[PDB]
Amino acid sequence: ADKSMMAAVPEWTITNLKRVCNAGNTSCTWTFGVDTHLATATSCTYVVKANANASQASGGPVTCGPYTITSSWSGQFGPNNGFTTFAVTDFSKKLIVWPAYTDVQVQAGKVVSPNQSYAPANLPL
Amino acid sequence: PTPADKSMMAAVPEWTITNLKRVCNAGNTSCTWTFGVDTHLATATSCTYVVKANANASQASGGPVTCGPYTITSSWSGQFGPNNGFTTFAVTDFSKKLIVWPAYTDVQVQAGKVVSPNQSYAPANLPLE
Repeated sequence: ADKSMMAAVPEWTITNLKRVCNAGNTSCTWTFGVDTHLATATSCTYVVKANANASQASGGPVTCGPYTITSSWSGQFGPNNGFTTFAVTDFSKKLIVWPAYTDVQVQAGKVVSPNQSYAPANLPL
Repeated sequence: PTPADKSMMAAVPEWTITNLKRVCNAGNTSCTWTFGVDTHLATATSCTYVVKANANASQASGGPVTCGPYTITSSWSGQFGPNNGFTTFAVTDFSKKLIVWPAYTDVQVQAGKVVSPNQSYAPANLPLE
């Protein structure tokens, strides 16, 4: 009866992800790859800017390869639990994933390890 | 040595979003979304989620709103043009550290139509403390 929106494809792996913010936290640069395991991986540089707290700001849309990427941060669970969610959409495939990283994971500017993978969903555009 | 890549998909039944609809007021300054969240492990939770704006509440980000065990936010994107507008919810169960992102096109929900069949989504782990 229900319709699963999960696509029958390999999980997309977000590779070598890191966040580096400048001294004033007015710019944060996220760098990562998107490896679908079905095509050449795409390297992404994704810059978010704000007058203050760029680490908390919503970003995009940015186009990287076949992907349209946005992001948003949530402090809904308090500051120890802040986390950023990306929306990574391949319009041509009508597929989307939402990689979500806590501030704890990224705050030192070190690469997140292990790389994390996510099951894409169909977006019936 | 390098740890193997890690799937964030939890080994749980997909959460089904039931009877989803959106009703907006005449001026589109407030939209009320109603739906259930059925995890298949407990009675489904009936939710009411209101998004307000000075204009275009159907395009506005909303939340956080608490509905039972869930914390819900939403955002809208017209990145692909207005015919392809779509809303994405973030539905988190903090206690379980699980999150899903149901996403509905503007076509699906226009005029208060109920989305059918009900759509299900695989939750991801969110490594909160």
